[PDB]
Amino acid sequence: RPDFCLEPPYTGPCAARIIRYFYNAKAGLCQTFVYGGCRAKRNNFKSAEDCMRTCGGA
Amino acid sequence: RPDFCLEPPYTGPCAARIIRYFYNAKAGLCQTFVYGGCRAKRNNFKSAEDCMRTCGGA
Amino acid sequence: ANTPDRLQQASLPLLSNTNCKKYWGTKIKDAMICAGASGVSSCMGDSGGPLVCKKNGAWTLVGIVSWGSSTCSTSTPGVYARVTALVNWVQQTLAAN
Amino acid sequence: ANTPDRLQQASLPLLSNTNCKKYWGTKIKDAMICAGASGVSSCMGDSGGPLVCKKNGAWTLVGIVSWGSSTCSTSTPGVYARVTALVNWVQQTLAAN
Amino acid sequence: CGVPAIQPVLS
Amino acid sequence: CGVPAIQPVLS
Amino acid sequence: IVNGEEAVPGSWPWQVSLQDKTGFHFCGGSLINENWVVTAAHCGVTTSDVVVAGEFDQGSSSEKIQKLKIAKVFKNSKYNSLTINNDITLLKLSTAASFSQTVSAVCLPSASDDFAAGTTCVTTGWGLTRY
Amino acid sequence: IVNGEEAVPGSWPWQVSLQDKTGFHFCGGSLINENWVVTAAHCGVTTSDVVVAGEFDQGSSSEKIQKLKIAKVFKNSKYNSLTINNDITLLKLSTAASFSQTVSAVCLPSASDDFAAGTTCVTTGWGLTRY
Repeated sequence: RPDFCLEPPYTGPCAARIIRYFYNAKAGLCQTFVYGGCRAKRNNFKSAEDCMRTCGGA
Repeated sequence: RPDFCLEPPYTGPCAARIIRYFYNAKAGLCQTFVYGGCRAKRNNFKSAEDCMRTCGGA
Repeated sequence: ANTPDRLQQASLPLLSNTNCKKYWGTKIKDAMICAGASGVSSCMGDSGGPLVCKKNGAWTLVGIVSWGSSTCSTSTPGVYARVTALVNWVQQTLAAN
Repeated sequence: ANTPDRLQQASLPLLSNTNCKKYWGTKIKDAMICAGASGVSSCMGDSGGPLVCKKNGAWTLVGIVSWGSSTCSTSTPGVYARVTALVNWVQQTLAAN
Repeated sequence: CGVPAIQPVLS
Repeated sequence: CGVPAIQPVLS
Repeated sequence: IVNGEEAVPGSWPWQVSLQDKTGFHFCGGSLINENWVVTAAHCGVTTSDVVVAGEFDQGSSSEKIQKLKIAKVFKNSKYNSLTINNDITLLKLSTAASFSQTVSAVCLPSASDDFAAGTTCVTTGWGLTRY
Repeated sequence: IVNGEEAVPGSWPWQVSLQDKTGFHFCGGSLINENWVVTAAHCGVTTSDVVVAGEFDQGSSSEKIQKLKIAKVFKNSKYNSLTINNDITLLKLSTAASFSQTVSAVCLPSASDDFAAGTTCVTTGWGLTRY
């Protein structure tokens, strides 16, 4: 899977409180986190399904 | 909100690996966890939306 | 944690219902069979897989991984669906479909 | 980790662009205005809310909470959308809709 | 606009 | 049934 | 807001909470008249989100609030998603807010207004009080 | 399996992986013929899930596997979701498995078969090796 799937979730500099999903390679599945609204990294998805289709098994 | 929203997620005795959602009162939103497939507690939902409609703000 | 990538196996003994009930008491019902408590344990992700024994040189499905210790302890009996108690339902379902 | 239930407020000073750029350098663009670095900080969940100043006695929207320190440090400037640079767009949008 | 019916109190 | 083409090896 | 303080209830009556359809607060905004809210472009508001006016205590189930649907979102087309410049969006409400003691509009400046460096201003919201 | 060991690849050819539509493994199962898999009722399988046959290394993208759609789920109507008794479900495949060196069926017992206490048997799967 893409290495960006192994990066910790990135909230970024903006001050929003937006629920997103990231793949957690230690657990083997996608988890929610709070995203600030700008400068997303790639391990940042709007649905668990998108996240698991892109990073599942990394 | 219902007090069951404050309980930690419960995997139970069965040996499946089923993705479910629980409300995390410390974070203020629902998170994924792995459920064993039987004897679910009530803080156990099949979608983030169901979880947040039932427990959001607890 | 996360599951292993590669398929795992373990050898383990079948337990008598009496010895199984020494730990689980009345939670052991008539379509369950116990195995293990021997230093291995089924755990999350194993459910629904096989417990097989030899019968005349061929592997035969005796149990289906079902439930057990909620921390997958290797010193408590694992509990399996007892296929001999359920195989008539299996054959009837196949014959009708 | 979780937001306060009850609405919060903080007083804080507007910063000159020069003083804001002493920390943020060229990240400060022409429709941004800085405020704070004074012991308070906007933080996750504040975005899009107001930065108001009095104008002839009436509270007037000078900034919109936008971005800043990624740990919400209280000693660095908070950055806000600069409403004076954007209000012609606001009035045009209202007039057309 | 800009005149609250309930006055804010700011430390 | 029950006879794998690749024989299992068990400790 | 880190190191802020609790507001007097209702004393910032243009402050709105932007929430998803389950009630989850993700951004603030400001009423500028009975039909329009101004907020940040990076909040990513859609017509599925709602504007909650008149709120003080989001943990009070009995507070009297107005939950207002959004008819159309007007993101400034110059919003720069790389530099965060021009970070503004307008929300047109499908039903007008009803103004009251606790719900009313903030004033908007003129494009030529000068607000001097060092002016004491105020910001408000339900963002984190500790990171 | 805690404190098990790695299988010889392909040596348990009836072992299948039950996965959701993104490929996430949630349960095992056993082929009993080319059209049918037996698994646990509490796995909650639906026709949106898929049966993966012929697998050894779920982290290998190049392994030759058969991903098989499920036509119909037959959960034993006597499954007791309080006591977990009668924990069995059959999956009817919409396309037959193609039997081969690495894909084939486990035998089923007779209802009157006795398997004595103390018999050494084997269990297999991709479950946790550490809780």
